[PDB]
Amino acid sequence: AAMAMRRIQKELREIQQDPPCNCSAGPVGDDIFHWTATITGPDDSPYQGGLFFLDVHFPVDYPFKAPRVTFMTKVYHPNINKNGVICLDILKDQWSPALTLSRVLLSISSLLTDPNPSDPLDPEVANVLRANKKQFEDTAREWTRMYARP
Ligand SMILES: [Co+2]
Repeated sequence: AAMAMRRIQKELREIQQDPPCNCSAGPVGDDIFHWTATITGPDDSPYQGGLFFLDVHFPVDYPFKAPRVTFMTKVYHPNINKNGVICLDILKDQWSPALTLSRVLLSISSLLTDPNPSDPLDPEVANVLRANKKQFEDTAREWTRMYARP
């Protein structure tokens, strides 16, 4: 428990003292291994202006394994599925203890600006993006409006 708790407490101080811009995060209740976070949709993207809620579960041996991070907000993107599961290399085999939740939230914001349909988690969303990028962006914008209001 111990090294993990001290690391998560340190990250929580850093969210209070020097958070990533346009993000917030903290424990749900009295369990520091369980957080809710938010990111604002990146400017100049179909997600701009949206407020996206994320569920964060830190493992017992954090930071030696990645937190599990999923969306609670519905979002239209080839690398996020209908259950909010995110396909992001650093949340899986490319996890490093030098990464923090703050860095993960920045990486997820970057992922929203770079929808890649070549290796998707949601192949149907990727099919729209590959076939008609404008159509994908329009739908992503509509979903931001419908489902990601603050
Ligand atoms: Co949760």
